[PDB]
Amino acid sequence: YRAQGVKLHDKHIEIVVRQMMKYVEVTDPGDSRLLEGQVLEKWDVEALNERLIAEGKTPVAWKPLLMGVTKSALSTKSWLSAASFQNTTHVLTEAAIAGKKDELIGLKENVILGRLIPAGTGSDFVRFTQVVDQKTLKAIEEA
Amino acid sequence: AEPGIDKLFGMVDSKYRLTVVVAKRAQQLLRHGFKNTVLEPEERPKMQTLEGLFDDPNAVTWAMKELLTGRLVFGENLVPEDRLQKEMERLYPV
Amino acid sequence: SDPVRQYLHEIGQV
Amino acid sequence: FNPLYVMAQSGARGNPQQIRQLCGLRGLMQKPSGETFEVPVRSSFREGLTVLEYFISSHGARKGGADTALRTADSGYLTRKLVDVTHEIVVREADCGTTNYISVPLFQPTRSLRLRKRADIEAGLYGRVLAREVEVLGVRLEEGRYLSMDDVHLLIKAAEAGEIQEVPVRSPLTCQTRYGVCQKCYGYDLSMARPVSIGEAVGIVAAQSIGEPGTQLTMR
Amino acid sequence: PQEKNSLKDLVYQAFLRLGMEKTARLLDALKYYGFTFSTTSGITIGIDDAVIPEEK
Amino acid sequence: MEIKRFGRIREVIPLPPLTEIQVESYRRALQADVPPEKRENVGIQAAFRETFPIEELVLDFLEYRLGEPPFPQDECREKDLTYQAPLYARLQLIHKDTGLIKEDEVFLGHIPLMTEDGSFIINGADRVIVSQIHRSPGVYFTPDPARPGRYIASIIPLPKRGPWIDLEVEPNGVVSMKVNKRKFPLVLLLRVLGYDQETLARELGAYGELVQGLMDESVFAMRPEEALIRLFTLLRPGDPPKRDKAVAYVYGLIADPRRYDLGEAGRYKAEEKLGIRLSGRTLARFEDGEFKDEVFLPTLRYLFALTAGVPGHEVDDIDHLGNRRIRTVGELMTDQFRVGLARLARGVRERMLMGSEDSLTPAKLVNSRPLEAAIREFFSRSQLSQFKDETNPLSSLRHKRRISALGPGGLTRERAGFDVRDVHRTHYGRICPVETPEGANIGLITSLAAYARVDELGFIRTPYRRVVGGVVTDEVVYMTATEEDRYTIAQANTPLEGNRIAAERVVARRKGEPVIVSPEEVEFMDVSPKQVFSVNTNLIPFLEHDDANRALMGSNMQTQAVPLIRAQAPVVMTGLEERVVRDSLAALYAEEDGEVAKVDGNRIVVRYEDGRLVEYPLRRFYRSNQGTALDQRPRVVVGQRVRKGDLLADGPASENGFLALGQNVLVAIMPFDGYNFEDAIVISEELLKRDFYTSIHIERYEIEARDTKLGPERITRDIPHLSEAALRDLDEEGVVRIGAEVKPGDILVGRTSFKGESEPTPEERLLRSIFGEKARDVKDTSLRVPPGEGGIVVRTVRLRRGDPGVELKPGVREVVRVYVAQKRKLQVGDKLANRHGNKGVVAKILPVEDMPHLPDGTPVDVILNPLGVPSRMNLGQILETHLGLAGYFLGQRYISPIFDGAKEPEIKELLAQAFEVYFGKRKGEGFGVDKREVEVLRRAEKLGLVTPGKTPEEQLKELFLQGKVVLYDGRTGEPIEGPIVVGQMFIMKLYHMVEDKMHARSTGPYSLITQQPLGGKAQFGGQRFGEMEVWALEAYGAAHTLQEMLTLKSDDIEGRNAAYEAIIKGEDVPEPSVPESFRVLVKELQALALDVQTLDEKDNPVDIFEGLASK
Amino acid sequence: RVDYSGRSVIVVGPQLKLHQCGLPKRMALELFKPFLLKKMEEKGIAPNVKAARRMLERQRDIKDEVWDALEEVIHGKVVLLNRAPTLHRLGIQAFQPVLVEGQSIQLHPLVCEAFNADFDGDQMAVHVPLSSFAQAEARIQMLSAHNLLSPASGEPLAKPSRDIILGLYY
Amino acid sequence: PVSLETPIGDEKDSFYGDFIPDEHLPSPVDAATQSLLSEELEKALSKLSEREAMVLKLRKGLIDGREHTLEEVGAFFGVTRERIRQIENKALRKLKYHESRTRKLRDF
DNA sequence: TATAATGGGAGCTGTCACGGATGC
DNA sequence: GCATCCGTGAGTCGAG
Ligand SMILES: Nc1ncnc2c1ncn2[C@@H]1O[C@H](COP(=O)(O)OP(=O)(O)OP(=O)(O)O)[C@@H](O)[C@H]1O
Ligand SMILES: Nc1ccn([C@@H]2O[C@H](COP(=O)(O)CP(=O)(O)OP(=O)(O)O)[C@@H](O)[C@H]2O)c(=O)n1
Ligand SMILES: [Mg+2]
Ligand SMILES: [Mg+2]
Ligand SMILES: [Zn+2]
Repeated sequence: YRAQGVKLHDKHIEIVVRQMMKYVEVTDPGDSRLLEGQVLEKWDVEALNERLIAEGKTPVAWKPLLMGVTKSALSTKSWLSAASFQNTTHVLTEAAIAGKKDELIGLKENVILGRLIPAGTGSDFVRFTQVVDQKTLKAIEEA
Repeated sequence: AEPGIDKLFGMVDSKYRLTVVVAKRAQQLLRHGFKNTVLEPEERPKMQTLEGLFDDPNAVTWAMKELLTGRLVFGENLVPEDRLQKEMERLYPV
Repeated sequence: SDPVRQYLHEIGQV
Repeated sequence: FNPLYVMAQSGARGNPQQIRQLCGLRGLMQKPSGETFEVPVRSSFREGLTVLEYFISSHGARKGGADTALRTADSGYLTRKLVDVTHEIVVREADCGTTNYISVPLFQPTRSLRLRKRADIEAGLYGRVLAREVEVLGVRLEEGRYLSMDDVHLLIKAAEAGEIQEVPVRSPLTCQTRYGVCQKCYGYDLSMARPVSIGEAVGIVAAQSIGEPGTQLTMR
Repeated sequence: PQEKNSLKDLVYQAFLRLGMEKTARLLDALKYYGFTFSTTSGITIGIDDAVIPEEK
Repeated sequence: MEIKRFGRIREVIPLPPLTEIQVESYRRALQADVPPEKRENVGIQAAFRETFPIEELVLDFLEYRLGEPPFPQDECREKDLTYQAPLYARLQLIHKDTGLIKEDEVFLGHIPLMTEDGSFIINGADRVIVSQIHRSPGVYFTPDPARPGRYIASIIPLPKRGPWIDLEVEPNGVVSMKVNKRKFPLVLLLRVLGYDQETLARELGAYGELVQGLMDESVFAMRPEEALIRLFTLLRPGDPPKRDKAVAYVYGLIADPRRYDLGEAGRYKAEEKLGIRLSGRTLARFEDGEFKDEVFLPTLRYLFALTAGVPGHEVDDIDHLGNRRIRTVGELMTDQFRVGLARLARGVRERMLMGSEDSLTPAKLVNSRPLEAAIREFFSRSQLSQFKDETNPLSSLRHKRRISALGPGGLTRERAGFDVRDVHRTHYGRICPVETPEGANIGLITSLAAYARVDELGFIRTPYRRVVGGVVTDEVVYMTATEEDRYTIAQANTPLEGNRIAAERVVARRKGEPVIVSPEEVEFMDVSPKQVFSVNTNLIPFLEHDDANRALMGSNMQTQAVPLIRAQAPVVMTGLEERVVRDSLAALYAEEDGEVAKVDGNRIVVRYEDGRLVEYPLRRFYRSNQGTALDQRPRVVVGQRVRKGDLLADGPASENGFLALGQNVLVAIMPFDGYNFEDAIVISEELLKRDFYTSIHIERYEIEARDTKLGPERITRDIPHLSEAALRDLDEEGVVRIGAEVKPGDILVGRTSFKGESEPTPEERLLRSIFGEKARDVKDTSLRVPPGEGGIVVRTVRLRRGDPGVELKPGVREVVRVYVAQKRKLQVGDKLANRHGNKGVVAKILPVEDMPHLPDGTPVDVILNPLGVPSRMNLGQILETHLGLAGYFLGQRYISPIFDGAKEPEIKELLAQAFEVYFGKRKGEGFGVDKREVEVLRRAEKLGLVTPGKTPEEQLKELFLQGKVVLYDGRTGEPIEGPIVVGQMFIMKLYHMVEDKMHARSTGPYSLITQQPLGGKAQFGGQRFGEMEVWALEAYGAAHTLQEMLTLKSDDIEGRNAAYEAIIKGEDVPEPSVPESFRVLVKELQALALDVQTLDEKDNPVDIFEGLASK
Repeated sequence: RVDYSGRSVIVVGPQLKLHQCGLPKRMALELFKPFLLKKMEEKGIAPNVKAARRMLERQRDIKDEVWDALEEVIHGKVVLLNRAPTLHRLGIQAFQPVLVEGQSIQLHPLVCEAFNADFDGDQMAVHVPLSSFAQAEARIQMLSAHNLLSPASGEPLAKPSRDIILGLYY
Repeated sequence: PVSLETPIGDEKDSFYGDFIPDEHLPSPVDAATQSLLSEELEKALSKLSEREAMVLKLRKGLIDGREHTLEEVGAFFGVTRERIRQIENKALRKLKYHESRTRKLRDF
């Protein structure tokens, strides 16, 4: 980008790379129900480990996995988001076999359902904010 | 630019919260026909017509101007929804 | 592959 | 005060090479095979080209048009891929509480150690939160500080003085927020030059910000 | 003299120091005067305005 | 208004007829003017002779004939039918073994006929068959992309006329043939042909290591027929080897002329390449007893020779224009004719087996339908059959000269790479380097060069003058690229004294490479610069000063120029302007010397010298394909004596025979108040006052009244529930009367239609009871004026079911067509462009008093921003402006030919002559130098524009020669601080106009499967909010705006109805609901065996169908 | 595809404030049509809604009070302008509509860089956000004058362009 | 019949069926007109006594599906069939008189 | 409701780039 | 463990 005279902040590319690094590969299952070679999200395996180390069980051995942008997009947890990207057949078949449920965490799924997106003014952080005036505030303050 | 937009952005921790507040307040002003306004007669948003100045029909201009005065209070879990709706429909029926 | 050819082969058996 | 000169210099319109083609020589031309002709175009656009010169030049023009045409689809496709990868990423919370961070180099490996270019350091620093306290040039930049452009220029000045080597910074790479990134790891919302508001959809912004210049990206 | 870069730095610095609104006003003003002065400036392109150097 | 021309160069040959490609191609294909016995066995005759005789009873082919058209061209245009001729075929049915023959002439249906200008008429609409460019048939040798040493041979026939064949020497060390994606040793095939180890090793053993891989003992051990059967199992598994079927298959693959067909060009290329001669167009022969081969052995020879490094063997260039040919309209039509004919033949055999085998005639044995269907298919729906561009004469003329790489057998737009899109060196003089689409089609859609001609073989040839010694002969040779590569060709600009070369060192080309050469070494010379470029490109003066991209834009945009009611040829032409009008058949000319008898707006009657009195009807205000009005106006007066070729009447856009695409306006180049910012243009109202840039546009409206099960749709005057105000402009029969002015909402044609089965709602019935009124059984279907349309009604056509000459499609009672014309003045948002690629929309119309003006009272017409010039690097507009100024004050026009034309000094002289008129008369009028002019002169002195110390007049002349004049601000009266370039530029108004483009919708039609709004202005549809716009909203924080789009503004039914009602009542819009197209997704997913379920937080199902989909 | 959306050819208004755009009257009439029927009923222009709509269905049936009523309708409101392709989020921006005659949309110069629009015949789409929520979102978040800096690099986006720099430099 | 998937243009982006409007489902304007009508007719029947309105609602089908015979309206209210016809006639007269002055039902 | 008739017929080529799996 | 095969997709608008 610098070569062509485009100023672009590193943070964005970092946002993408972060998603490229999202997945890991199991080296040893340990006490888990997992198996050698199985691929899953880094968050899900660390949540598993921190759970079973508190259960006094052997941790799951794993190595980091770098996959490109397309494959990372298709490997997402949400099947509505994956089916709408590409490989509509493969995604749908594997997800329908797995009996997958889409928890609607992202923007795409919510867009397809026509739901309010979980971002901006649809963010739970700002969504439930209420407005009132001192007159009505005191009027309700009475009771 | 919306007048005093920087102060409005100063009022909240997230710009989107400012948006939610303004929008909700505007819905309140629309429901009750402006009877509930925290603006005094001289502060009322005006609109030039053929005959002469009238009250600004736009509820968002209003809501923002009201917000600029400290006369509004916003936040989460201030009042249950029932109490708010009912008390506002009491003091200002429509 | 080529169902007509297949049926025309199965036919040639009898 | 010449018009061509003034326009090129002000930034209104024009660059040195185009003005060169106007008053200078058009320059070397290239075959469809990619190898250049040994015979340059000696004419300016003022003097006017010979029909052979013109024809020799049309190759590069055609290759350029076909290049833009074929590239737009690749840029767009990339953009859509990026959007589908980053879409779920939004600013979910204020702090994930991570003690992790990244360390931004102010120098790069002629084989030696030399300062980077200002533009680069700015593009890696500006509007970010320090993950550790730094003391340089008698100034304390505290942990949690969002670096202003002036904070950056200061850090560069300190690096020129040998006081600072790398700058510790909160980054999306190290952010522990689930299904997104937090406010501190992100830093400024560069559009408002102030810390990002919780709820801004960061992924889409990253994707679009990467993809948009892609049409201007050189070659194929 | 004021070129693309110095005007860009001006707009940015105005954004930082003054408001968003005031920067918008500064923008509108710069637009107005820029156009106004560009009109009467006498900027034009003739064929003789592309000057072949004697060094060529 | 005299016309002065520049340039040294004299053209030894005129441009060929520009439509000759189309016209001559089709003429060769039909052979309609040739008596049958003299026909050449090409095109249609060739297809007939190729299909017949039909074996088994034998049906042979005697001949064919084309009758005259059932209807004339205009009548076909009006009646929405095809201009065509009946095709009869004389055929004899010979019964084998009865010796009996029955001759009959069988009617085959109709073949479309090309018109004078090279276009067609299909179902009433003018069309154009576009020439396709493709890889020429033949034998090629290409470098193997796998390994450096090896090479791959390819044998290519005509596209539908046979399979491709590859020859490759493997790493295995054996020679392999690839056919139908099946690879087998070439050995076996060679053995099939009667070849022996000895015969092969003798000639082909010159290279031993390579030939030893061709040697397989087990193959030569087999009998030739044993090699035949061995091959048949390999090619098609699943079929039994059969001596009857196996020979028949391999014959049809290779030696069959009716199945495998190499082009005549393929034959020639193969012969010239392999140094052999072909007896036929196949790769082998069936001549008894066994198969005999032509191509395979020499192809193998060339392959091995190229492999070893043997001299005289080189790889072919696929993009070379010797290796790429052109299939023109005639060939493309002939192919489909061959196809339909084949289907007809299969039909004939079928009908020949079935039914009585005793009594049969050619009439009973032949079904015309397949052929008719094939031709109609080709013409009506095809990628190469294109709706003709009628916008201006040059539009059509260019459209006919287009060359497409796409189409059937062509490239896929997605898969086209850099190679085919590139301009090859061999494009010189053949395919125009500048003119193509700027978009995704770039390099795929190209244009035929001016002097370029396509030969019998289909290769493009360009003319070159012969040079013997130093002398230039006037004999002209048209060469292919393959031939051109053999010589040294000098540029056309090189100095000549008489026919002798006057240059000691002359610039030339050897195989495309520019080289400086001795006059003794020159074999040939370019005819003209013109031959390098297309017709549109040749119309840009000063082209040498413009970068190729903006030149491309100018070329393309001339096509888009609309005819103006008063149109003028450019003040600076290229000299090609008249010939373009001539060839395009825009205008009307005198056939012989003679005297003009009568002159009318409608007609021109001319008496010739032989006493014959000929009458020429003028086409007046006819609607073109693009809706631009095409009308001829008389250029002569009663009693005027005219010679042969003299102009009788002017074409739709032309001025006195010269091609006029636009207006000549007085421009000032200078920024004006941000109104010209970023390519926008400032226009003076003085242009609208004098009707400059005003054009006529006719639109056609059509309505059908049909027969319904609910009763007839009637077209009448009385429409239920309408005021007299609405019907005041209506005809007594229900139509609108000619001359009326129609505005949006008004009724063009009244139509009543029987209501569907009615289930009156209780409210409706109670209302009826309250008002005690008719409750009519008919509805108003009447065709009204669309939003943003209107004009004066020029014509009406009315066709009814019972009529003397009228046939309608079944169920239709009547058809009514109203024609509505409008006169469009230039308005803000209309697109303007010049020939150098400068384009922009008018952003402002200032009144004359605000306009910049000269020292005398004359205001400038147009103001163009100079900021557009440097980046774009097209300087031709500047020169055109200078010379336009000179020609403005002198009162003359100019011709500057393309690369040979006016230079700076000559223009400077013309500008001096101009200044003498401009400033000179001012002194005699008793006026000196103005104070403002003095100040401006001081500014210019500081700018180094003028020399210090000279008199004011000397300095003003100094500026004027630089093309700059003092200009006064119209608003102020103060002068512009600098002197400004001002002069006449030729600017045209394009077909893109806001009146057409502006569209808006609140609510409207919705689609069937998905309740989403329709697209397009015509359907009154909504704008598209795409994935990227959705991204734009998500990137902002607007959740509610986005959801509102998705749900509320489209595809949510309850939501949209409730929203409209909410706004109508003045209450805020309801919360969004489930989008219908998601339900569509759910059900379309349930059609597949997958089950989709919306759930709670408790993982309990939620019904989004509200119980309607569940028991 | 959505309702309440138009499209037309853009043309530069130099006179507009940064937060404004010119909107053709004929576009505005159709885009805001329901609001206009309502406001026509709020005045003495039409007996009811159906009468008002029946009045707007013909060009010759439109009065002068209709336009002033339209001016009342759009007061304070914003519309979204969009130019294809939209590469980043600034491909859509919010403006206060200023009714202009003629059929062209007037665009402000300083936003031309962000849309990558020029006057060579570019076209733009207009969308009317309906609810108070959508209007608040557009006015606060998407307003042209509220976005002066690139989200990509913190550098300014709306900054003096060609003619403006030209004048100031001069 | 013809295929709704029949290509439009030489690109891959258009189909025949995309140009076919959906007639069946009511328009937002249509639905608004009906919804406004029910309200104006409910406003008009309020000027009537509750019996006049109820008689007129009963036998016009405004309530409970199909219209009722005036013999059935008579058994409902407890009057003679002649009375119900008369109550309907007087109610209609009241509606015509009222509507004549207001002109709010002109939308039909 | 009855001579006997017993294995089809066309095809259509100038991308690619990975990738995931399959096969030496 | 490498050569090969198949399957998938290749920017947006507008108009046809
Ligand atoms: N394929 C496109 N996608 C998006 N915008 C386009 C496209 N084609 C044209 N435009 C827009 O219209 C402007 C000018 O149009 P352009 O000169 O490219 O041809 P056009 O007017 O669209 O159609 P035509 O090729 O018939 O002239 C462009 O600058 C661009 O903004
Ligand atoms: N198929 C297409 C064709 C065009 N476009 C768009 O239209 C513009 C024209 O570019 P352009 O190169 O013609 C003019 P510009 O970019 O302003 O350069 P200049 O003014 O300095 O001379 C592009 O910027 C694209 O956004 C598109 O998206 N898809
Ligand atoms: Mg531009
Ligand atoms: Mg443009
Ligand atoms: Zn974090």
